Amino acid sequence: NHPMLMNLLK
Amino acid sequence: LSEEQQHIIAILLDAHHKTYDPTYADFRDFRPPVSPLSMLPHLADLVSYSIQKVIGFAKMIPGFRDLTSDDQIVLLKSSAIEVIMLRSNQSFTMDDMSWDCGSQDYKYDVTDVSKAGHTLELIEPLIKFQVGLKKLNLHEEEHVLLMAICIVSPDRPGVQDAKLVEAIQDRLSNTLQTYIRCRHPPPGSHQLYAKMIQKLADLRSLNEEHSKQYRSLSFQPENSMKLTPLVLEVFGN
Ligand SMILES: C[C@H](CCC(=O)O)[C@H]1CC[C@H]2[C@@H]3CC[C@@H]4C[C@H](CC(C)(C)O)CC[C@]4(C)[C@H]3CC[C@]12C
Repeated sequence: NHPMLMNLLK
Repeated sequence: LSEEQQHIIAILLDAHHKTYDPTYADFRDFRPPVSPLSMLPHLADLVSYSIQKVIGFAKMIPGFRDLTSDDQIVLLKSSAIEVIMLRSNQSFTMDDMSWDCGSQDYKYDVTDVSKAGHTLELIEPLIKFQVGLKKLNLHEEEHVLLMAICIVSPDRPGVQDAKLVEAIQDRLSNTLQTYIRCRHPPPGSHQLYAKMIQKLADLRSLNEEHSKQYRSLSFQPENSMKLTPLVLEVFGN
């Protein structure tokens, strides 16, 4: 449930 | 030091150089520094920015990108505050016990960091931890390996493939131990690996004390109001 972390990862 | 070990170290050095700026230029783009909560907005901005840089460093750790996105998320969530405290050692000066990102405007001492709704129960050990790390006089090669070993840790909560995380970590650990033997001058190398892992233990403890105070701080909406969306996603709502 971590959309901003997910975005900074990709 | 195999060819593989030399590659790991060179990749981690350049990753760090790409992701850490001790001139702290972008700190102009934060809410400006200024009650015992006057520094919370600025220092929430600094931590939020620094999390992005930790993720940058993390993605360049060899084998990291071979993890699932689930594992990557949980490793970063639990390690972020630790890696931020750890990498700050390069800007820390024992001259006056401050983090001195060049300018007085972006010079943080015990008075500054004490004004963001964290108590000295967190601040005093954080300053003593910096003094301890300065006293080990680490090579930057050892610095960046410790940051990677901090992040890729199979004992972190929520890890799915602990065996794969452990595998990455052993390769990093072996590289660090081999570096200390082949490259760190004795008797400075004596139990240096062990003193480094203790420093990781001091980061876990600082981490859990940061958690407790954040859990408190954040339960007060006037304070949560001054945080960032990224800080709320990473540390919790
Ligand atoms: C200035 C320095 C970095 C310099 C560099 O990168 O070179 C950094 C590194 C560690 C930082 C502390 C970590 C623990 C605290 C987290 C809360 C974050 C919050 C969301 C409010 O919980 C803000 C206040 C505290 C005390 C931070 C103050 C700034 C410090 C000392």
